[PDB]
Amino acid sequence: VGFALPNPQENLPDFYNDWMFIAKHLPDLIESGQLRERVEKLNMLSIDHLTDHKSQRLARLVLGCITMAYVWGKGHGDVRKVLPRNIAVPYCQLSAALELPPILVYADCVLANWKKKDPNKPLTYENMDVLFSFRDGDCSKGFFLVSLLVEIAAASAIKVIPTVFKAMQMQERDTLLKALLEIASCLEKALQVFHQIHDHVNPKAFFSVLRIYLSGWKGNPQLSDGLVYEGFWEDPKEFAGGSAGQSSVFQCFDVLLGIQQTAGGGHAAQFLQDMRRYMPPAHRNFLCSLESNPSVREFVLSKGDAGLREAYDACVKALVSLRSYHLQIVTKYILIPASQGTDLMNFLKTVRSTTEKSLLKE
Ligand code: HEM
Ligand SMILES: Clc1cccc(-c2c[nH]cn2)c1
Ligand SMILES: Clc1cccc(-c2c[nH]cn2)c1
Ligand SMILES: Clc1cccc(-c2c[nH]cn2)c1
Ligand SMILES: Clc1cccc(-c2c[nH]cn2)c1
Repeated sequence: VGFALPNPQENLPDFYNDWMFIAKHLPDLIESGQLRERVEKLNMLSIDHLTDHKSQRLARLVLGCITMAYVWGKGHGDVRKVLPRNIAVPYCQLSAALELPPILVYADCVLANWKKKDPNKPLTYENMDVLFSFRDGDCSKGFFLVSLLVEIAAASAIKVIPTVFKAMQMQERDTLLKALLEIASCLEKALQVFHQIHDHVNPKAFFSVLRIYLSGWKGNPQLSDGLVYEGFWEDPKEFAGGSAGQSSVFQCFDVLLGIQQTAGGGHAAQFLQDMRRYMPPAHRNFLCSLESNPSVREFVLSKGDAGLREAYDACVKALVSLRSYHLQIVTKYILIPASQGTDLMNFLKTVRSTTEKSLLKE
């Protein structure tokens, strides 16, 4: 599963039944309007009964989903600017322990938010489920699981990243070449999986229901100063909503290939750098370690080796195809439904253009 939390935990200790009940019933609790009441009446539950990483991750997912639902409600503008103490304090304490900002992140609602139906059959969409959804019909299963499946497909390449760096230091030309071609292959497979967005996510539902609950409170006019995590911090805090930008897997190929997505002070680089603060510390460390290694790009550029250049450009091109396909996705799932905005398209186009500018041959 690469950087997905392998076999996520589904159930918390019974001590947390009141949390788990709210998170399991978000669609009708939000629908009826009883969600904010059930949060406001929660006892303050200590996080000390969360005894292992898996349970903490489940608990962070549970509380993150509750928090998104509490802040946004039905998503029609009646927001809550203060997260009640009895959830904000354990959420922030747990988030501090996991080193993640106390907002729902990609690693919660994708990497930790899934199960196999049949434990004894492969990781296919058909054999999988999400643990939590926000609203009936929000297509959170399709959106989260397809993101997960694209991540798993790409994560197969992570197995090969050590090969790349050791082939470079041991000067193993053929090993470096087959490694780069295998990475390109995984990125190409990831693109095919990517097409399953159309199979399982309806554009209307995503844009008008799901997107609401992934929104954050950074630069957000509805929560202009952030969210007050009551009884934990006195002043409100701004945190970005969930993004696949927060997947180290989806940032690591740019780092690997010396595509400097995070270089400079432009907004695209700043965003992608910022999104690393929402990755699990191990994931963020993986990226930093790649950034410290010798440049694969420079290696390939210095060898006067057309096969090596070809293998490198196959990786770069597969990244370009993913981002071009993704731009089509964004057109269909955001731009079109929004006309029923351009800062967004310019971000993705900037990132794609940085990608294609790294091609060795035009
Ligand atoms: C309904 C389907 C999708 C929509 C509407 C969508 C939308 C967006 C948006 C609005 C952004 C800008 C940054 C942000 O706001 O988070 C973005 C960036 C990004 N998305 Fe998606 N996305 C979708 C599916 C996916 C999937 C399945 C993946 C995983 C392969 C993905 C990977 C990324 C990545 C890695 C970025 C960062 C920019 C980049 O690396 O090119 N997106 N997407
Ligand atoms: Cl609890 C927690 C976990 C991770 C990051 C932060 C944070 C960063 N900046 C302000 N708060 C807070
Ligand atoms: Cl308050 C708090 C708790 C845990 C981690 C951090 C953090 C990470 N980076 C900057 N601050 C902050
Ligand atoms: Cl939180 C979350 C979960 C799955 C995918 C995304 C995403 C895709 N593109 C931008 N964000 C965000
Ligand atoms: Cl599988 C994969 C690996 C790296 C980046 C992307 C991607 C998709 N859309 C924007 N970036 C997808």
